[PDB]
Amino acid sequence: IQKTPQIQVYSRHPPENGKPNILNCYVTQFHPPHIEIQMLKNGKKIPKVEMSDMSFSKDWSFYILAHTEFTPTETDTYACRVKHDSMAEPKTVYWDRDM
Amino acid sequence: EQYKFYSV
Amino acid sequence: GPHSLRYFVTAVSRPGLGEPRYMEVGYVDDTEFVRFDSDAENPRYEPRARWMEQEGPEYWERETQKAKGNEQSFRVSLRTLLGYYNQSAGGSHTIQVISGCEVGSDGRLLRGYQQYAYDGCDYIALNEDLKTWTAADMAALITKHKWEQAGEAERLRAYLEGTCVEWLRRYLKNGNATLLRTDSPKAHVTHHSRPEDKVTLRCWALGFYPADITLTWQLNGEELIQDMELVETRPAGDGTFQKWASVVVPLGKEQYYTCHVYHQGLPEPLTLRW
Ligand SMILES: *[C@@H]1O[C@H](CO[C@@H]2O[C@@H](C)[C@@H](O)[C@@H](O)[C@@H]2O)[C@@H](O[C@@H]2O[C@H](CO)[C@@H](O)[C@H](O)[C@H]2NC(C)=O)[C@H](O)[C@H]1NC(C)=O
Ligand SMILES: *[C@@H]1O[C@H](CO)[C@@H](O)[C@H](O)[C@H]1NC(C)=O
Repeated sequence: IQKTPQIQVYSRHPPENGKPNILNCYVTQFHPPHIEIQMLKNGKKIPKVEMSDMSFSKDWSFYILAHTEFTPTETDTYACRVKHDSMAEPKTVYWDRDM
Repeated sequence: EQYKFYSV
Repeated sequence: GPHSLRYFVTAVSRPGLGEPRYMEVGYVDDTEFVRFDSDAENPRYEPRARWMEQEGPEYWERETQKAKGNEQSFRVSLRTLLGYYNQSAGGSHTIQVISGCEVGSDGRLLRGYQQYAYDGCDYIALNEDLKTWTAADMAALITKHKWEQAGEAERLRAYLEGTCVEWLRRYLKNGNATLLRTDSPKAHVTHHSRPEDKVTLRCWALGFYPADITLTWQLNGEELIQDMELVETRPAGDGTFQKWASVVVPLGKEQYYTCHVYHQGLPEPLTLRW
């Protein structure tokens, strides 16, 4: 049972430059459990990332959340880099504020 | 509270 | 409405890297409230929800001790399974368990359960009657026989009908302001171009609680359920949830599609257009 993780990046509130918000990276449907998750700001690792909401669905695949507080800027870019055995190299998914 | 497990 | 107390337990071996990593995460409904991670410096059961501050220091000591004992139990389970399945000790393996109970609005037991998985596949599960187990294979059958002779079903049933129900009632009481609340979803629609001369319409639902919700797209008053795309409801970092559902429609025909949002916090379902 080896399933590649789905990686979703989103903010708590619709983004507004200059206003405090929360950025989320939800990694789901993966197996085995071992995995590395990093949130980035302009290509650099964000230090105070909180890991939470760890669980698994009925098919036993794992789910986990990484989130941090942030204040969106027009040009700062954010992303979530994930490393899982189902992949040869780390996968970096960006925050798409227009989604 | 959590349950106290014993080996399989 | 109904409420639940659930524990997700994971034990993962890692040959050559030391002892297995052991984790326990507890939830009251869709809200995380306790956690244990053997990979912490000083492993201890810790609060994950504000209202758990109401439990005294003895609660934490008690649960911490229980967790350390469970960790050992699962470490032995991992080793035992290598024997049942006749597998090499050099590979990593995983044991998973969901354990919990659910009560009705009146605080009365509705159902109890506890199921195991080994490397992502059903291993053993307690039957609805809370009296017997059902094994997925011959390895689990051995476990079933051991547990039966040890009277484990009776011990587990007592926990599910007593301890589990009683603590869930207490948790709901202490954190009532958090667990019994209702946050109404705020919705909006985004629009995106497509090469094929049509557009993608995406309906967003934000800041809601509890997690259960329904998002649909309608045309001519009928649900397009089939041809739409969506993500599973997901946590947003502050105790609330969010979700989105999209549909691909013909350019110029956007106004003919409407998004419907049904939620406990929506007296009347929301209807949005682009
Ligand atoms: C949540 O319940 C409290 C009832 O007491 C609680 O008991 C503790 C175990 C813990 O859960 C704390 O929140 C409270 O101490 C409600 O507080 C009472 O509310 C009544 C109105 O029903 C009011 O007359 C009393 O003065 C309050 N009593 C105390 C001791 O504060 C609280 O209002 C509930 N909150 C929600 C959102 O339902
Ligand atoms: C266990 O597997 C090994 C191969 O790795 C094999 O030699 C041995 O016979 C197996 N034992 C049983 C009881 O199947």
